[PDB]
Amino acid sequence: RDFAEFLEIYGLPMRVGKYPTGSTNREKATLMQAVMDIGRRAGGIIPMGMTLDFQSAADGQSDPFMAMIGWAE
Amino acid sequence: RILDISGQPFDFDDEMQSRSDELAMVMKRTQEHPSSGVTPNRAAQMLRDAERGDLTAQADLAFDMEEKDTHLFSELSKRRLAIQALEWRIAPARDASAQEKKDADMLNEYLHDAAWFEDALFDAGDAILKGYSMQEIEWGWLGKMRVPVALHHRDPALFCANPDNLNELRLRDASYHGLELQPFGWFMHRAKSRTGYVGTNGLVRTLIWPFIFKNYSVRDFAEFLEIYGLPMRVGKYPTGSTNREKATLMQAVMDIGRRAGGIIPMGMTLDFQSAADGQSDPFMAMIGWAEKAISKAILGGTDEVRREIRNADVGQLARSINRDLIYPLLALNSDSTIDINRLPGIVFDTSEAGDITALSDAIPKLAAG
Amino acid sequence: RVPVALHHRDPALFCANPDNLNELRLRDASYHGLELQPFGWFMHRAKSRTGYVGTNGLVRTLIWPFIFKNYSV
Amino acid sequence: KAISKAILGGTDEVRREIRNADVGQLARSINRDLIYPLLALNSDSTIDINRLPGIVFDTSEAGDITALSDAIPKLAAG
Amino acid sequence: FSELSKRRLAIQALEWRIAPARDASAQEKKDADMLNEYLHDAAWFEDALFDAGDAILKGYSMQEIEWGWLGKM
Repeated sequence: RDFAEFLEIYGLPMRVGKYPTGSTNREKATLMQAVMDIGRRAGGIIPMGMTLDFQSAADGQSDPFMAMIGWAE
Repeated sequence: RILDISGQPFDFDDEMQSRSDELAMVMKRTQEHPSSGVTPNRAAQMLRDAERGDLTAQADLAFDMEEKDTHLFSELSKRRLAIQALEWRIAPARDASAQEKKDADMLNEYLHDAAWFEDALFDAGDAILKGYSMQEIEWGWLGKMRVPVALHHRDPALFCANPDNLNELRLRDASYHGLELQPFGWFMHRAKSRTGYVGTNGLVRTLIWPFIFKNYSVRDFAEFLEIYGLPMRVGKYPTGSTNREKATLMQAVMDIGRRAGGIIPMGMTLDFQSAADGQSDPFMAMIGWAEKAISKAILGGTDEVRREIRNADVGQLARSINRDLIYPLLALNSDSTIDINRLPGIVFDTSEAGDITALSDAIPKLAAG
Repeated sequence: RVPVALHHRDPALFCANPDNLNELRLRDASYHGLELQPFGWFMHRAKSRTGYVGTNGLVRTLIWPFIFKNYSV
Repeated sequence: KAISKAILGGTDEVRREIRNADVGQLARSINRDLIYPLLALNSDSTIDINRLPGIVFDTSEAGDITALSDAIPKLAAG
Repeated sequence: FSELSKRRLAIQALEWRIAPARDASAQEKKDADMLNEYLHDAAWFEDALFDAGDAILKGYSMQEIEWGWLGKM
């Protein structure tokens, strides 16, 4: 079950967006929608004040889970 | 009045129980698909409900699994073709009389001459995955003999177990107690893979989890493959850019492919960031583990065990046939009471094929004595 | 009386009777299709899986691997 | 490999079983659809329902003539 | 479950026969063979044996008995 949970959140880094403190409430909504619209071969234009980065939320291999499963079996 | 196998007299009606006008409403059903968005809590709730006597959601889930999963369908088809390939013959009881032998051979000839027998056996094989298999009986006349014209398969979702007494199926009629099965009008075959009450002896209980894991892993793998090996293209523009200038940059970013060129001003920047990374090893490892688990569950190995499985389920099917189809034919055809302990049965050709090369050793034994 | 020849027909021109499944009918833009003319058709069905007609074919299990393979390639 | 497993059963005995099953189904379909109408139209009298001919396919494994030489001792013994 | 099913199918595949005690009399042999014939003629024996195999995983197996009459027996 832990292996399945790890596989669920694997190989898809989280997309974050940084906005200046002077941004309007509506401007945050547009950025949030734009972050949610990333897939396949995606483009996009970002202002100089804003930044976009990808951070992986899970890393590792399947060797230990499979080793334990095989030992138990 | 026709005497039941248990010895309780009853009245025989040729019309089907499902042909009643009041029962016609429940016969038409919409086959829901509970395999869309499966959740472990949802599966546990479905199994718990099926334990108490629901038997509907579990049946629909099993139907969805037998078509959505390729490996499970392949293994079930292999098992059903293995059981179907055997040969059968009707034999009477030991120390049978001449009349008993005549009845046995006439029934045997009729059943080889009956076309619906093969379809009935194939449909009765559905109790390997589902906990039960229910088929109608359409009685008719053939030379003043009461024989079934044809047998019609029925949806397993239309039956519920009696809460007062489990292990007994009943026809659902939107009531606390379902309608009792009409005697001499049904062919009920159940495969007891695991001991316990009906609705828990099927292969769904153990095969629900590997199916979920394998399907979720493969769908996540496909989604990851969709957004793989193509980094996102971004463009940075100065805060003083015109509205039209942003549109041109956005169009230029969208026009990148093959061996692309382009000129960019000093104030603008262009970069590539990968939106997905990793390998396919863990997804394939999980998929392989689930597939071999399913194969072990269905076939027993990933052979002798296959032979034992065939012998067991063939014996169960033979017992079901003897209890459901053999007795009513003799009871309806014969005017006198049918002896309970002296009726013919069905025996399948469950014998290993000999090797003619190694049986040449019998000649010295025959010479010796 | 012998058949001169047999002509294959498009499977898309037939519909199952809603009142009674497992029975095919010729589509005629009506709630109930025309019943098959006796001694005029040759209907062969392969029951790979038990159930009603139109669900016993190999399409039901082969639809998904085809989609995955084609999209991947 | 999933498609191959679905269609053929393996990626042989299983192929033989598949052939036997679908050949039997096709034979039943032929007997129900084509054999009966020919006799019904050609013959003036009513056609017996339980006494009509059928079609049987040659579903028999080919024997090995080398290993059947063992029948001679059995024939001699009786 | 697979291992338990394999073990239960292995134990179930054996063949059984009722035999009397050593140096048995004619009446003892007759009783033994009549019981043997009855138990092969009894349908519930196979189900009883299969249910008694549940004591491999569980510590015990309990089954009811419904007594009846068959030819004043």
